[PDB]
Amino acid sequence: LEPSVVISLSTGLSLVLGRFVFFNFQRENVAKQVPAQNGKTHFDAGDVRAKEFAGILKSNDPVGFNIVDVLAWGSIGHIVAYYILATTSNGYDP
Amino acid sequence: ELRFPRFSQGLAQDPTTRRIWFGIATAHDFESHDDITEERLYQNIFASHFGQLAIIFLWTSGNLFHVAWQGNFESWIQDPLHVRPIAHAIWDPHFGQPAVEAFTRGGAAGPVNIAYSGVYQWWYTIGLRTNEDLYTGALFLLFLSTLSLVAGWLHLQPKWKPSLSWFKNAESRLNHHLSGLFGVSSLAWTGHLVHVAIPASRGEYVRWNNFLDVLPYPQGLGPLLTGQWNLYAQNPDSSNHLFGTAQGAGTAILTLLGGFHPQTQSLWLTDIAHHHLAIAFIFLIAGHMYRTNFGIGHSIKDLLEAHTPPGGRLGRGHKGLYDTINNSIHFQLGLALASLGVITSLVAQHMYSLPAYAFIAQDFTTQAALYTHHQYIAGFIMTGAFAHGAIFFIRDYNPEQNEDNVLARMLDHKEAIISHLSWASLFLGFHTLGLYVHNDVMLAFGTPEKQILIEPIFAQWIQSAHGKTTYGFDILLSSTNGPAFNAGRSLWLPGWLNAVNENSNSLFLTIGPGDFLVHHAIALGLHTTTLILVKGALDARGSKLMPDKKDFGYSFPCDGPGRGGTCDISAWDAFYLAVFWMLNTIGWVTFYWHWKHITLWQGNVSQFNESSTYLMGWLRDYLWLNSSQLINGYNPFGMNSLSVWAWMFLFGHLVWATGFMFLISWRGYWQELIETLAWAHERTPLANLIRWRDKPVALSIVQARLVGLAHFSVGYIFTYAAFLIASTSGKFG
Amino acid sequence: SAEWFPGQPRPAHLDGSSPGDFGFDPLGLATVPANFERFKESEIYHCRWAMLAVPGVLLPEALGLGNWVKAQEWAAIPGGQATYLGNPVPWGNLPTILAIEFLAIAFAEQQRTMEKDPEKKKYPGGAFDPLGFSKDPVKFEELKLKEIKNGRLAMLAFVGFVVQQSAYPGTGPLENLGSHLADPWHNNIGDIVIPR
Amino acid sequence: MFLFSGRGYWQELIESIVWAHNKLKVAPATQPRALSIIQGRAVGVTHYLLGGIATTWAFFLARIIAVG
Amino acid sequence: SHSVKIYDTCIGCTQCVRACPTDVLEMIPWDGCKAKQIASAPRTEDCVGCKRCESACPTDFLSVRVYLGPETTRSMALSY
Amino acid sequence: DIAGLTPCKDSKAFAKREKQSVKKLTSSLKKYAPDSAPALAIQATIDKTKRRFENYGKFGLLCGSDGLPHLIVSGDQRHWGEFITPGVLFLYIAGWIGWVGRSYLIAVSGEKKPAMREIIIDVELASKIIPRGFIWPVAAYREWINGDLVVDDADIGY
Ligand code: CLA
Ligand code: CLA
Ligand code: CLA
Ligand code: CLA
Ligand SMILES: CC1=C(/C=C/C(C)=C/C=C/C(C)=C/C=C/C=C(C)/C=C/C=C(C)/C=C/C2=C(C)CCCC2(C)C)C(C)(C)CCC1
Ligand SMILES: CC1=C(/C=C/C(C)=C/C=C/C(C)=C/C=C/C=C(C)/C=C/C=C(C)/C=C/C2=C(C)CCCC2(C)C)C(C)(C)CCC1
Ligand SMILES: CCCCCCCCCCCCO[C@H]1O[C@H](CO)[C@@H](O[C@H]2O[C@H](CO)[C@@H](O)[C@H](O)[C@H]2O)[C@H](O)[C@H]1O
Repeated sequence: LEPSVVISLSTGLSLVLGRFVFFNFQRENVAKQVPAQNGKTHFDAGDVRAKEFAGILKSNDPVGFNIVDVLAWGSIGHIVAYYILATTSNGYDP
Repeated sequence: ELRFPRFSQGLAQDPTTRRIWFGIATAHDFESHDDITEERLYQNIFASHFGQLAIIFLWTSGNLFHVAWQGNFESWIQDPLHVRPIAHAIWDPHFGQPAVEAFTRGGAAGPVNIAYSGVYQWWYTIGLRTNEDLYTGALFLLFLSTLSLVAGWLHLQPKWKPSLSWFKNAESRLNHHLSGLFGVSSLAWTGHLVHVAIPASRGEYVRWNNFLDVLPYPQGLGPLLTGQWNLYAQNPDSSNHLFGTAQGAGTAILTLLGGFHPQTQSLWLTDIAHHHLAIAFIFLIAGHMYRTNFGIGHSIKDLLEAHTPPGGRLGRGHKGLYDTINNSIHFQLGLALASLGVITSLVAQHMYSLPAYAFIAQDFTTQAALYTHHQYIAGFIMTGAFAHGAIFFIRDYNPEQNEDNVLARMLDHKEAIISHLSWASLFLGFHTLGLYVHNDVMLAFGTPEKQILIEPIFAQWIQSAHGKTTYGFDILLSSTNGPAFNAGRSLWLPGWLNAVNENSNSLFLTIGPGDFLVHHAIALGLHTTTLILVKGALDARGSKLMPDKKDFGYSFPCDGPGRGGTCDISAWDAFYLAVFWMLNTIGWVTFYWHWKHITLWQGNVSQFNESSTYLMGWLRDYLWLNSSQLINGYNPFGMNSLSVWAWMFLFGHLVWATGFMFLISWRGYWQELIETLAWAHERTPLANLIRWRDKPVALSIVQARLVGLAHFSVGYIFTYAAFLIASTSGKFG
Repeated sequence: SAEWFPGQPRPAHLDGSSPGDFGFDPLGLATVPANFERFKESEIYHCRWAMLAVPGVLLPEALGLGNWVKAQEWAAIPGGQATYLGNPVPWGNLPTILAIEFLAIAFAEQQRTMEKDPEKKKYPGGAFDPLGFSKDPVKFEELKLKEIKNGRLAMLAFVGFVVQQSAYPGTGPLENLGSHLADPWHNNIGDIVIPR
Repeated sequence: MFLFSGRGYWQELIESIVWAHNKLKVAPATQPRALSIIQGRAVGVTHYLLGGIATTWAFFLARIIAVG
Repeated sequence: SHSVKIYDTCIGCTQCVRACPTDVLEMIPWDGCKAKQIASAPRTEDCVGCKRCESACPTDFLSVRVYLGPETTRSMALSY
Repeated sequence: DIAGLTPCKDSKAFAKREKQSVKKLTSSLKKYAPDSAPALAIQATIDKTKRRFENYGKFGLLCGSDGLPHLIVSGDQRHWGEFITPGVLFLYIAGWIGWVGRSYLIAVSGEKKPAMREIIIDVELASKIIPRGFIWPVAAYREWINGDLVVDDADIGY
């Protein structure tokens, strides 16, 4: 009913789920999925614009939580918040 | 690099006229050019795509400029049901005075052409109102067309050429094209609808000089940020609204009404806005699936390598398909062309039943033209898909790296596949032709009560499920007390049900036994065309009659008269045979559409319902009856405005027939004849002082097949277009 | 031979010393042992939930509180408020019910699959066997058999509940039993099987 | 159909159909073959002439009997 | 000019050499078959691409193969 | 009734069509002597027409707004005489023909030149195989069970 509370609560719950619940499964499935072409990654094959950025990925968090993860779970938080905030006044939607 | 063509030494040393023809025909086959590498192929393709964009922008800008300069858009805006829009002026010095008088129409001061493309309705629905707006649009498109050429020139210089590994980054391209090209474009168009077109449909004029001050909504973006989105729907337009005016206007921008606008007989604008907003959201979400540089995203190769049925019935599954697809451009072109053909047909089917442009539903000739045009384009695209798919098997397919996956097993059970397709075609042909002939005989002997008339019960049942009440079925949306009826009872069911049960529009037309028969004929066409193309593709690499076919390439004349004779054995020839069946099938589809609608618009449905069950009905009541005006465009007593169409009609019949000459008579007859003419010229005084420099020869075998099929297709199209336009516009305008 | 079908040969991959093996596998879905172990675990997990659910379907209907289907109706009413034993639930709001359930159950079920021991995967110890009954392996296996049997019998009963609910909308499980006891020779499955 | 095409396509199709007949023990000893090139041309011109001439025959006879 | 190739399934029957209308082929000694000879194609600049040689060959599949290539005055059989 | 259709025994358009056809026949009948052969032929045609309309009416067919009978093939048990029973008859006869053809081909393939027996039929042999199509559904089923109907994929070749 109050957006400034609903959005904060939804974002907090999504971040908690990301950092403490599904962290291991995501970080172990990611290691097995690296795009490649003819047995070599895109940057190894010659694409100079396919280099993986290194500055933004490092973090001092104990488990490796970073900014990209922050944005990935924060987006889910805002989307779910505005889903609940819309089917309250009058919304008959899935 | 010696002479034309510079890209082929084999053609450049040819001393005959064959050098010129073939030089034109292989210009855009970059893979076959001398000393070509993999990287230059991609770079040249990129430049050519920029060229296509420049040409498209020029075409659209020309349309806008000519309409603004010589049209009656402003006059048409005020009386859209009785004024005929103007395409462009006519300046022909061959004209006589009666033609000058006859072609002066639409309120113009000179002879003109009437437009049937529907651009007036389209441009009026999106908020354009004056000739100045059209001029600015044409100039802007002229700027974009120049931008395309400049970019194409720039990306072809050594400093600015992308590398080969750039063109093969599949995940990044998919992300950018899903998120940005589809979703963000939809967002921008929704913004245009909210800021410009919807206000224009209420008497408010927003342009580039005042759009900042005016608010699209009285309460602004407050409801969006706070989440009270339902405020954007609560005051929709009235049922007595006049489209260009403020009488009955509302204030909503996003609705879920359904049905049609009672005056314009088209979809509500707020529904289109909400639609594009939701679609934009879906694409924006879809575009985050794949991994580029940030440690998140799926991998396509790893997705393919995993989905393998553990029972072993699909061999090794999808293992190895990533490289097979990503290293072959023909595979990619085939997938893209197939998808585009399917959606071209879907566009054609959905634009006649659910019109989106104001006052276009009443313009019968325009609707007919659009449906026919897009169905023929779809047919050509569908044939091309299988053509480039067959090219894949010869040029790029590598057996060793596809061992025991689905693609190899397709080649493994080709006999079973082809035989079952043949059985389906035989069954449909035998029993459909038999029923038609039985009904014809019953009509001839004067006993119409002995016909075989099968009611299309399944389709009527589905129509009842969608809300139609004609057939007395009580199921789903046609029932009053059910979960499906209750769930949508307040959202969109009222307008939808009002639209479906109105029998003046073309939303779920009433159907009968004639519809049953013609639908099974259309199914026959689809199955047989697919048989021809699939047999071409799967036998491309070889068969029992020619086990080493892949060494000879995609297109070659034959393998000689030995082993029984081998005429028309290549895959190119299978494509050539399939194009005829494609034209046949699309002809059946468009004939059926046109006759059903022409009897709908005259208020005489029983004519179709009774004459369509036997073939003499089609010949007499559709073809013969609807030609009478067309063939009187000019006669011994004078001419009228249909004369051009009448002329075009005959033009078509000519080109068609000329094609027969190339298809029936073959090369050896013509070469012997040509030798005699060469002898005659070399022996004639006052004329042997002139010499040829390319030795004349008869056309090649494959070239003749191509030229004959081209004359056939051009004649086909021009004849039907003349008949359709003349027959409809003579009755309705 | 096969115990489920007397006079029938046993499957090649079956006939092992499993808790509940009767040689029944017509489709041969258990050829790979790595799939077979996870199928055993999945069977145990379905069995336990069905056994726990049967009383939860039979008790409220028998206490005159509404059948298992009508208890979900208040969630479809916009002003619907939950009730438990006739006492309204203050926090019966749908969003928090749908939120905390997901949030708690996700963690509770994510914890259980981090275990790597396959034998301990099906049957853990610690805080799940407070009284303790694994002291005797023979009686342990006997109890395992007597658990899997009742679990299969409970899954059958739940599927029967669903089908009988679909056959008679608006009714409950024990209502059908009462109707059957009222007219045994006239109220049976014959009417649905042979429809009028 | 006979005039516009060639026999290699049709023999290739017959191979697939013969596979299916072999599957069920009904492949004839008299091995099926497509028509020779000359026979294709002959069948084509024969059916073209028969159809055209008969069309005109029916047209003439109905017209002159009804109106004459 | 067309390309003509001979494969080692040849039985040295000599029918292809007799069938050629412009003298492209000839027989040479060999030790791989019972006839102790094999075909050869030393004069392919005079080939017209008629494929009579393929029509004459008895082995399955063929032992002489013709691939049509770039056209010349000789290969188009032009007398003018 | 079904799909908004009307039974032909209660359709006004059906009776109108019958009356129109009978009147058209009677107009021709009124051109000849009562005892001449053409008059008798026309009278026989009229009686046949009346019988046809009566039988269509009383066999339970349905008629549309045009006044012509329509067939129902969705499975409804009130119309099995329209498609299902004749379909069973068609399948039985077709199975008989195919079964006797296959059995002749199998019985004749064991000779020195089987093709000679395909352009010249051995009527003595065929007259012993023709009556056996009477029970083709049983024979084909038993042959399918024992694996004698189909050839394995590995064995298929010229
Ligand atoms: C967000 C970034 C972005 C964007 C906007 C584009 C845009 C484009 N790229 Mg891509 N590209 C990108 C990033 C991007 N790219 C990246 C990062 C890479 C490197 C990995 C590439 C690599 C790349 C290559 C190699 C090529 C392109 C090409 C193209 C063009 C495709 C042709 C076209 O115009 O289709 C237009 C398509 C649409 C508007 C969407 C389809 C809409 C369908 C048909 C439905 C329509 C529905 C609608 C209601 C109908 C209205 C009809 C109207 C009359 C009313 C297009 C301009 C091609 C090209 O032509 O380049 C010049 C090309 O060859 N791109
Ligand atoms: C996005 C679309 C697309 C693209 C990029 C390509 C690209 C390519 N195609 Mg593919 N193709 C497409 C669509 C496409 N195709 C479609 C829709 C079809 C089905 C009709 C085909 C069918 C096809 C075939 C059958 C073949 C190709 C081939 C080719 C290559 C070019 C050949 C060339 O230079 O022709 C040069 C162009 C011409 C000679 C012009 C031909 C014009 C025809 C005859 C009709 C012209 C009539 C004219 C308009 C009359 C006007 C009269 C007036 C009074 C109105 C190239 C790889 C060839 C290939 O790769 O071979 C290995 C090849 O053989 N394509
Ligand atoms: C009107 C012209 C016409 C007709 C009727 C056909 C018919 C057929 N074509 Mg052909 N075709 C045509 C034009 C036509 N084609 C043209 C112009 C082309 C472009 C070159 C092609 C190219 C083409 C290809 C490439 C293929 C076909 C195929 C087929 C078959 C499709 C399946 C089918 O309907 O089986 C039902 C059969 C029929 C409707 C044929 C007529 C049967 C008659 C009516 C039976 C009764 C005969 C009567 C008792 C005999 C009395 C005469 C005498 C004894 C006194 C069928 C035999 C496909 C095929 O072979 O599929 C298996 C196929 O692959 N056609
Ligand atoms: C979902 C629950 C479930 C699961 C995962 C299993 C799994 C297993 N069972 Mg168990 N079983 C179950 C339910 C289940 N069972 C029920 C309800 C009964 C009583 C009827 C039994 C009775 C039973 C016996 C008697 C035996 C097993 C055995 C097995 C093992 C080998 C068979 C196999 O591979 O199954 C894998 C199963 C699946 C992958 C599920 C496939 C489901 C399909 C796709 C749809 C089924 C729809 C259903 C038939 C609809 C009608 C239901 C209605 C009749 C009630 C395996 C560990 C054998 C064994 O050796 O155990 C150690 C053995 O002897 N089961
Ligand atoms: C614990 C901790 C900490 C803290 C942290 C934090 C506090 C964080 C936060 C975070 C956050 C807080 C995040 C967020 C994010 C977000 C996002 C990412 C969002 C997104 C969004 C979106 C995307 C949207 C969209 C949209 C629109 C635009 C419109 C309407 C619709 C929608 C809504 C859909 C620290 C550091 C001290 C360290 C220690 C520990
Ligand atoms: C040869 C070849 C090729 C080609 C291919 C092709 C050309 C294909 C095509 C294909 C096609 C052309 C297909 C199509 C399909 C379709 C489909 C599959 C559809 C579906 C649908 C659906 C499923 C729907 C549903 C529904 C409905 C109806 C209603 C509403 C709801 C829903 C949505 C559910 C390639 C390139 C690969 C390469 C290799 C070789
Ligand atoms: C209706 C719902 C009612 C819920 C009631 C509350 C249930 C709470 C259960 C909490 C269980 C916590 O689990 C706690 O004991 C388990 C068993 O010793 C430990 O688990 C550990 O021991 C297991 C048994 O030897 C082995 O598989 C492993 O060594 C390890 O998983 C957990 O590391 C510990 O955290």
